[PDB]
Amino acid sequence: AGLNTAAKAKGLKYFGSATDNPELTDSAYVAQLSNTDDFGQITPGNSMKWDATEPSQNSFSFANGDAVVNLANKNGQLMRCHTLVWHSQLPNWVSSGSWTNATLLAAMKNHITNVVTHYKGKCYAWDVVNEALNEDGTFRNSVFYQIIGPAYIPIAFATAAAADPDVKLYYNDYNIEYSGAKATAAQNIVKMIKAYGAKIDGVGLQAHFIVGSTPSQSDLTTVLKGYTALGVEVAYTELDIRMQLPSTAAKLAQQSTDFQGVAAACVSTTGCVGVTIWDWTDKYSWVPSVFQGYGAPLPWDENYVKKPAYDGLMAGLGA
Ligand SMILES: O[C@@H]1[C@@H](O)[C@H](O[C@@H]2CO[C@H](O)[C@H](O)[C@H]2O)OC[C@H]1O
Ligand SMILES: *[C@@H]1O[C@H](CO)[C@@H](O)[C@H](O)[C@H]1NC(C)=O
Repeated sequence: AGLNTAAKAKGLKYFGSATDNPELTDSAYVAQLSNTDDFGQITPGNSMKWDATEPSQNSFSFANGDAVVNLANKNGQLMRCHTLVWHSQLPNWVSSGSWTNATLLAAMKNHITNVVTHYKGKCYAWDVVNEALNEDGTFRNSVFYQIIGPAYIPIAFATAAAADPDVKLYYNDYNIEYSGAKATAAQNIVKMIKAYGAKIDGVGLQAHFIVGSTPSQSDLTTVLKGYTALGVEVAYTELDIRMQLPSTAAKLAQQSTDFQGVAAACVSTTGCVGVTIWDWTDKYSWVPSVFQGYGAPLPWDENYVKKPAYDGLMAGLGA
């Protein structure tokens, strides 16, 4: 019937989509977001981030996050919860603070505990730490890394696990889907967290790819298996495949094969639990604002009509 029914028939837990609160006023959009043939899972694109949930220290704010949860609940969809510790979309109080390790650690742990406790029982997974790596596999020099050092990562995991022992704890990043230093370093994060004694259940592979420059099915699969070998699950968490504009029939067909290999790589790897696309319609993609000259990244176009990539996904899912 659709992406999610096809995914589930192959043993995935879900096919899903991100969304964001301003889109939830668009009835046509919401109708399709709510189509569980296609979407069995939802991620809030912005409303569970630190700026949204803790705009002033110890002052939490859940209305916007909860509104996305409530829509998933209405539909019977799972949630992925995104994201507890990240260098982007931090409120001023974090980014401007005079911190010691002790004071920043207290603030970070209190952020995690409060946000995870709030959502206890509501999330399939949390992206506990997002984008902790540079491209060469060194640690990104965020405020957390500068002040706390590498331990921030396992401390964040352990804090989330204490607050909600049931939810899957993920490390999420981009450019860790293909073989290279960054993916190796992501494997090393998994190892480090466990060496500390902290819980990590999953690796989240953002999968912000480029039409005609997407990792191959074979390399995607080697990489997924390099994480599942470590005793963790994997998921593609933010899949989109941006094209150099203008859109053409040939680019749309390439985009289809590119999507197809992602879905098929997941199916081929036991322990790949699902795929989430980073929204589902080109209208609402984050891409054009960030990647100048790129766009049209998703399986439906800006008028909510299926593109060839929808069929590529279905083919990769063996439907
Ligand atoms: O802020 C980050 C973006 O920098 C990131 O950008 C990457 C850059 O390397 C790539 O070409 C990858 O395809 C892009 O997504 O994407 C995630 C975002 O949060
Ligand atoms: C911060 O403190 C924790 C002990 O609670 C520790 O694991 C870590 O090394 C410290 N980091 C720095 C840079 O002092």
